[PDB]
Amino acid sequence: DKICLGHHAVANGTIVKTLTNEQEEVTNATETVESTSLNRLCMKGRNHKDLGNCHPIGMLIGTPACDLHLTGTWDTLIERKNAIAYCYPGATVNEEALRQKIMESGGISKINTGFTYGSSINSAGTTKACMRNGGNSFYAELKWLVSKNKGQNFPQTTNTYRNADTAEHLIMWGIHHPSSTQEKNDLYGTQSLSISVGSSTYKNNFVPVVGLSRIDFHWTLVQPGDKITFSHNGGLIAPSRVSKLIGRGLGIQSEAPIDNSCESKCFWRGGSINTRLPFQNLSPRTVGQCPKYVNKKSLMLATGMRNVPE
Amino acid sequence: DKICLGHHAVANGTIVKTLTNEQEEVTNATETVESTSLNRLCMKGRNHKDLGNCHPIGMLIGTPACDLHLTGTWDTLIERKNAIAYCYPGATVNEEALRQKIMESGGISKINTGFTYGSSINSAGTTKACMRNGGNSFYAELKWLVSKNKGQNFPQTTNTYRNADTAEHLIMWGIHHPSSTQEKNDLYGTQSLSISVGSSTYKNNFVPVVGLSRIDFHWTLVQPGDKITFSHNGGLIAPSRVSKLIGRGLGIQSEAPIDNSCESKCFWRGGSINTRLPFQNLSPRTVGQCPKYVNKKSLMLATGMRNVPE
Amino acid sequence: DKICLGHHAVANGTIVKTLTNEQEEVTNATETVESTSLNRLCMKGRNHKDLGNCHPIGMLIGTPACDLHLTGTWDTLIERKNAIAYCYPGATVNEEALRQKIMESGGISKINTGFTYGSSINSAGTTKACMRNGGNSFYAELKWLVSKNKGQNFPQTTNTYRNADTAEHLIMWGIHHPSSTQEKNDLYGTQSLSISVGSSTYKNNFVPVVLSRIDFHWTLVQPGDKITFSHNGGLIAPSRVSKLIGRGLGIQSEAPIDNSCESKCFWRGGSINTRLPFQNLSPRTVGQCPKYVNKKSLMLATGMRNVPE
Amino acid sequence: GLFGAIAGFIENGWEGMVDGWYGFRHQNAQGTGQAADYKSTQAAIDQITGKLNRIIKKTNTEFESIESEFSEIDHQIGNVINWTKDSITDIWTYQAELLVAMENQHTIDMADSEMLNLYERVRKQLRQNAEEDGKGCFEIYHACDDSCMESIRNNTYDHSQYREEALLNRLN
Amino acid sequence: GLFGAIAGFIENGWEGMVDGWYGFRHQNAQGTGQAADYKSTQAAIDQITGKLNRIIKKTNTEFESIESEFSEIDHQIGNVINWTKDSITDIWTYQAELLVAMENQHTIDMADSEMLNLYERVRKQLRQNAEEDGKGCFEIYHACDDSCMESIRNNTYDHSQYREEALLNRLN
Amino acid sequence: GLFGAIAGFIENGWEGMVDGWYGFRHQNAQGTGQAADYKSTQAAIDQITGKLNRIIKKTNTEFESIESEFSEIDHQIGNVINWTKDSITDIWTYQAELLVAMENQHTIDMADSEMLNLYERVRKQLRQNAEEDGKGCFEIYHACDDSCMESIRNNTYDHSQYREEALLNRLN
Ligand SMILES: CC(=O)N[C@H]1[C@H]([C@H](O)[C@H](O)CO)O[C@@](O[C@@H]2[C@@H](O)[C@H](O)O[C@H](CO)[C@@H]2O)(C(=O)O)C[C@@H]1O
Ligand SMILES: CC(=O)N[C@H]1[C@H]([C@H](O)[C@H](O)CO)O[C@@](O[C@@H]2[C@@H](O)[C@H](O)O[C@H](CO)[C@@H]2O)(C(=O)O)C[C@@H]1O
Ligand SMILES: *[C@@H]1O[C@H](CO)[C@@H](O[C@@H]2O[C@H](CO)[C@@H](O)[C@H](O)[C@H]2NC(C)=O)[C@H](O)[C@H]1NC(C)=O
Ligand SMILES: CC(=O)N[C@H]1[C@H]([C@H](O)[C@H](O)CO)O[C@@](O)(C(=O)O)C[C@@H]1O
Ligand SMILES: *[C@@H]1O[C@H](CO)[C@@H](O)[C@H](O)[C@H]1NC(C)=O
Ligand SMILES: *[C@@H]1O[C@H](CO)[C@@H](O)[C@H](O)[C@H]1NC(C)=O
Ligand SMILES: [Ca+2]
Repeated sequence: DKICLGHHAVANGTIVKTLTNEQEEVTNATETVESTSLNRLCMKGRNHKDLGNCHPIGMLIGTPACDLHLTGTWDTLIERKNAIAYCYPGATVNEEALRQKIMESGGISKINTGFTYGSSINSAGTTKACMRNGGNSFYAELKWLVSKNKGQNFPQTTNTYRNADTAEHLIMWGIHHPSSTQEKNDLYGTQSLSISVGSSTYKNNFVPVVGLSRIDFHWTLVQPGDKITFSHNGGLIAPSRVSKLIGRGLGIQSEAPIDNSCESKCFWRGGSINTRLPFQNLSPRTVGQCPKYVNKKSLMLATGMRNVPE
Repeated sequence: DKICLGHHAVANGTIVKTLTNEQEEVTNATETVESTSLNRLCMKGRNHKDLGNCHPIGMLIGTPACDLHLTGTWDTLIERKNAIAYCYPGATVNEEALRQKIMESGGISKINTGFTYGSSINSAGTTKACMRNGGNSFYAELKWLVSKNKGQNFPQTTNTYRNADTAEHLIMWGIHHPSSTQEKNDLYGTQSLSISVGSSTYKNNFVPVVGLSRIDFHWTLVQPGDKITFSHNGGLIAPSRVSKLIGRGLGIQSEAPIDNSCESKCFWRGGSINTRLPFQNLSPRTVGQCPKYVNKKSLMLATGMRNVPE
Repeated sequence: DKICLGHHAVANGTIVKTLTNEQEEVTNATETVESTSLNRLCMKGRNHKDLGNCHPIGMLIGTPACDLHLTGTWDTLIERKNAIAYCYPGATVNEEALRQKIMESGGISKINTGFTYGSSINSAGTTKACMRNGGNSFYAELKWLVSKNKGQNFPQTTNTYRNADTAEHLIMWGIHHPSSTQEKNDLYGTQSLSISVGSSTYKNNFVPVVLSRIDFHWTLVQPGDKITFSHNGGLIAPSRVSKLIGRGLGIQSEAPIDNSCESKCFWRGGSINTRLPFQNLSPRTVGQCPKYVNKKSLMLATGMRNVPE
Repeated sequence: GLFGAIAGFIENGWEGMVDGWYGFRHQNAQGTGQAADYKSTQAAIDQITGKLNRIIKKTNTEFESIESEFSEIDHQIGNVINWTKDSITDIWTYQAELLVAMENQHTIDMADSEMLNLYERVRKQLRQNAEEDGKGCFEIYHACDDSCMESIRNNTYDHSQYREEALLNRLN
Repeated sequence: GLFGAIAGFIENGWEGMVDGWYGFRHQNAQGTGQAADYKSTQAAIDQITGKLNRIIKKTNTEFESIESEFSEIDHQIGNVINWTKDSITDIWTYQAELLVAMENQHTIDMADSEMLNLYERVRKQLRQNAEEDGKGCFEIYHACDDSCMESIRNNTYDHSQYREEALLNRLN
Repeated sequence: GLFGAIAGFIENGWEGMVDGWYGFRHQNAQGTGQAADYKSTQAAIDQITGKLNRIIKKTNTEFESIESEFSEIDHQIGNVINWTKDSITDIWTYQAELLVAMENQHTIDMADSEMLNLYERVRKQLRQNAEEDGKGCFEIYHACDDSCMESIRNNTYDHSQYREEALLNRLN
């Protein structure tokens, strides 16, 4: 009479690595590194904004492509490739610092600056490069200031905006750099041009060059209580409304389509990552609450004993 | 008849985490993450310098509040909240970079520039903002250069410091940006103002622009055997002495009361961290020889067997 | 009768550290931290380049000290102490960024810009700070543009380079900042001086300052894109542009080269040949290296407890 | 392995036993049987479940972008970010490879230990009524029917009831 | 447990044993007693002291300030500091959780092994004079008085003195 | 140790045994001998070779310089790099200490268990023909010549061939 002790086995066992053995067969194992992702942005439970054709800077200056994104609140802002920031030739100074600041935010709201100009100054300047509703137009949040009569000198004028919202406001203005001298003389006259921007925080001077044209943008933060003074005699593209960035939000840069029928907390250029697994080998560049990137195709965790068949 | 073997136990055990069980009861256990903190800056065996309400930048330019810290040596340098750097309103260019250099240093020594000005110039321009000894004053290491005659314009001037030392020297200077043109004409006359600063490793022009006015500071590093030339004709706030930072030392930013009767190696905003444990729960921002910051309230290390009570 | 089971032992065992005991004796052990280094740059199987006197930036602008290193290919680039970038006084804006970019490349080739100037411009401006072949000279890949008659106004001129290649090109130029107004007027005339550089990618304006120096600036030009220089005195215009080729490892060391030895890890002091996982020579290393640790020794047990007789 | 049972004195596993990890196979006059042991099986499963709960997890730390996907960044700070990310990756790759290798070694040896603890428990039950054959089985020196076998598995075997019959058969 | 004694065949600990970690309890005609084992207790304690001496440490590296407490710093590099500090903090939290979990497992199993080694040492010196009851006790088959009980505890018990009484008792 | 053989019930090692890690020493009428066990020696060596193959490794990640040797780096970037590098060096120093400490603990206890497993293999093979003396030897109660001693080492000792003789001598 005999009683035997023993353990189970399986026909096909999986190979795992131990401290002492690279080829160790076990009854069962499970993967710890994820190597597949959804080719889609999973936005369920997220007040999100897909900018599409709009570039984040364009939503502060009011580019035609950004008309639907001048204002809003969000917890997720999604930027796309080849997005339009400028309808008229030019670029913003300290550009990347601004884009980061907007993509970090959780919403945007406009506050009207209010200031007006003299009767000799035309503040309704438009262009064929910046189309809106069929006809010519301009950056919605700024005004192109030119002389009302062609050739007449642009008046020496001083505009000032005070901050009274208990929170810092982002203000943007542009400087026109004419193509030829005749163009410069047509808009602002023969006089020597000089634009001064002055606050407690910010202080700088700008001068148009001569060499169709372009408009460079500049920006700074006006603190609560403090004023900012613009004195100018032609060349300034002055703001109509300043901006207020609200709170905090998750910026995503991706080409993948949106999907509002599922949830995720981790994103990369190619989509979302929905795994419960601790590690991942899709990309080192990820955003949100993610599994950590590793240089490994697979790491098998044994969930069963050593397999000793037949 | 019988001899039995057994182990000790307790009534009230403690829970610890293992590889295979999040709630495993053991006879005894000790903490590895420090929760408490001493809110006293322990400075025994340390040649330190508490600035008080003196800002690190202030001791280079010579603020009234920084009268007891113009020259000295130290291994530690404590900085406090709301510490005044500038008595006269304004701000230094590249301000945060400069503050780092001073906090990392282990001393400060001064060298006379040896500037002297003609009969027309008055290098003793006091102010109502900067006041020491119950009367109107100015930055100790700088001189406000103005015309002695009120109507007469400021003469063309050239001053040249030479670094005779083997170490690099820190030289600072201010630029007066006047409030009104009536004030500009009173101090420096009707003439067009232009300040040029020139050395082997620095070139920059500084044109002034137009309750009180403001003085924005600038700075650079004069290398050994090199000369720095200040050419100007009204507006320049020239230095009377330059600075040399000595050695290296620990820059602490805190607000806690100082204490010389105890020793410590790790510091943060709220105080000093004295503990033999490896991990710490107080702050990610610390300085010195510190325990490592972890996102954990408690990690109990088992110092006894499994508790199997009766 | 008796049969006894037992294990081996040695007279001289080695001390190792366990989780539970700092002074544990075992029969054998082996070192995991590499403590020694070859005081040599091991360049076997590497198409290398020793710059010697030449600084990496000097290869692009073309200092006399870099005449042998203006063009070439390599998988490893070696830079030395007190290397010469500039013959004339001045510096490059974003200098370190440009240095690192060259020290990642696997070569440099040059392409002619083809720039031409009117009869009233002297394109062959030389200097005594930049000596080459006895007489006065200037940076080989640039040209100092001045007025041909002293005092005359430098004419408004436009030069545009197009990238005809399928890879990006690196273009450099200099902006001369004169010593005094006398010098400014004699070289570039009485007029005000603006220099504009513009492309799809890049746009900037430069205004000379008034002892003497040539500060440098640079940008990349993408395939098919044009970069235009609009100037009237002040521009140190490029006569050639640079294309950085492939990839390679950049080394900064004073140590001598040895072509019989091979290595994948380097540092200031030399090379690190070791199969060991850790290392205590330097944290500043380059290539495929063991991880730096603050420890002199770590012994890995390769045997049981030593319990001698 | 460490405890010398699985891939040790037990020559191989049983593909036939699908209802548990560890168990019994007996032979008597009546014939043969098989039965899984719940206690030891569940101890091995619960410990492995415990590992999965700790290991199959992520941190709740929010990470925002620093590399721009579409626009470019300064070449110096780009290399500082590339150096930092590669250093952190090499750490996580190392820690991941170490973790799994350490845990697998522990899982294999733990499963071996539960096998031995069952074997030792049965050896002490049987006391002087049986002898070890060296291959994981006990040769019981008295007629042990299915109910006697059931009590060995259920841990209700009284050695006193069969002792006098056993010692007679053992000594011969 | 791995070695299968503590929370194993030994059903529970003794709260009345304050003078040590492991020990003995006897039962003879003279009465009942309790006594701690010094060598096995201190072997366990010295192993735990070693863990504490290694773990309860910090690095001697001096770290300086890179984030300002009372002022702002560049947004681009301040983000890189935040990413880096969060990444490093994740590693140290993971290593702390892993260290403590691993050590706790080893401590618990080490302590279990020291219980088993004392049980096996007693088993072998008792030789054929006793038998195991399966609950951590040895049923001795001869009149073992308090002096005989101390010889077992102190490892000076000679089995051949009591062998002939035991072999008679056990066989009938 | 964990398994109680090496630095446990076996009093010490044998410097005379140069041809293996584990082995036998016999005593009979013919005289004395010594022989090393291949299988248990090779089991321990193979496992240690595996550790060395895993640990004696560098990452193949190609790193570049981010601090100039012959030039002053920007002060803000340099402080961050110095903070980062020192944090990375504290992690790897900590990992390298814990790796080696953890692995040395395993190597010792692994070799301890291979001894015990050999000892247990012999115990079960001898069965009721021998008794343990408590210090790693088996007192064999029958005439065991050099071929009989050979058969124990080679794992071909038949217990039933000598069982009748041995029980008579054990009971006596
Ligand atoms: C505010 C303003 O002056 N707007 C003009 C605009 C600008 O003058 C120009 O963009 C500055 O460079 O130019 C607009 O179109 C112009 C034509 O009407 C003109 O015949 O030719 C010009 C070029 O030589 C120019 O294209 C435009 O951009 O739409 C007209 C607009 O009112
Ligand atoms: C392109 C050109 O003008 N080259 C000049 C050069 C420059 O004008 C000068 O370095 C700009 O600062 O100057 C050279 O030498 C000059 C002497 O000939 C003169 O006597 O003194 C000058 C200083 O005031 C200057 O040193 C030179 O550097 O070689 C002559 C060169 O053709
Ligand atoms: C930082 O690393 C990334 C890759 O990990 C580099 O980006 C790659 O650059 C090469 C040019 O040699 C391109 O062919 C690849 O398409 C790029 N890959 C990605 C994913 O962008 C980048 O150049 C590195 N940074 C620096 C400053 O060298
Ligand atoms: C050197 C000098 O003239 N100092 C005078 C200044 C300056 O005129 C203005 O600050 C210039 O902006 O004005 C004061 O009222 C002041 O604020 O202290 C009095 C002071 O005597
Ligand atoms: C870095 O983190 C701190 C603390 O969470 C936060 O206040 C700060 O805004 C962050 N810095 C940047 C530049 O986003
Ligand atoms: C970084 O560390 C090195 C070596 O310890 C030191 O020489 C250097 O001054 C440090 N850098 C800064 C910017 O403090
Ligand atoms: Ca790179």
